[PDB]
Amino acid sequence: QRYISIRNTDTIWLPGNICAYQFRLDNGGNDEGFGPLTITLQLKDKYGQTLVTRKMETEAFGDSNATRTTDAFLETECVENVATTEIIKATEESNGHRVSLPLSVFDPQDYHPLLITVSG
Amino acid sequence: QRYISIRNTDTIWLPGNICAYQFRLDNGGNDEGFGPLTITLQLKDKYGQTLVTRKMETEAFGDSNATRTTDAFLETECVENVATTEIIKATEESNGHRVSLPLSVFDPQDYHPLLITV
Ligand SMILES: [Cl-]
Ligand code: NA
Repeated sequence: QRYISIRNTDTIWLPGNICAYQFRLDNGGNDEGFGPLTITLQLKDKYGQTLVTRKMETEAFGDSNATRTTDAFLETECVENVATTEIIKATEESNGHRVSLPLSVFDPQDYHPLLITVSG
Repeated sequence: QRYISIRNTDTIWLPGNICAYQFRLDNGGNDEGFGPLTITLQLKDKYGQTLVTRKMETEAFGDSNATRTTDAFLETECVENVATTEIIKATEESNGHRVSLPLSVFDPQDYHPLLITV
């Protein structure tokens, strides 16, 4: 139906040994938007073993052009060698109502990208 | 000055063992665009050692609201152990001249992201 590209854009080290993984969600400029989302992710090590399962909440976005993206944060104890995350469930707050969101909507970054630096 | 965010968005395996590294460039929504760019990249292993040095060319962009971003591809013999790339030079085709582009303009993705599956 609708489109959400999703990728991890940063990792923030917080007090209390918490790591906050920042995800940017983007509707690609299709300005058919989304209500508040609830996303459940399995955090996995490099071997593919499940570490923890956590939920992530997003604001409503995408019904306009300068609201095409929104940022969400996933919190867990930073003591985990997290390498990948798998979206296993998603919920949309629309109409003040609980509605299930099809996982096919997501366009995840399922590839290790080249890191880019700039010379001095 | 001007702004270009840049990140690697996919790797495409081609016949003849060629790899196409896809880059997304974004001028952040400014009304000042860029002529065709020629970008020189050091492809490096994970240890930071330079493997090969290659050039990447882009279309002109940032000059209309539907060209705020552009996608470029770097084709090379799909070279084993590339982990990172470093921008060491950039040249802009502007007004009949090849002009040097200050590297400070670039806002690179200098971060290893979590992989996401569904
Ligand atoms: Cl044209
Ligand atoms: Na440690």
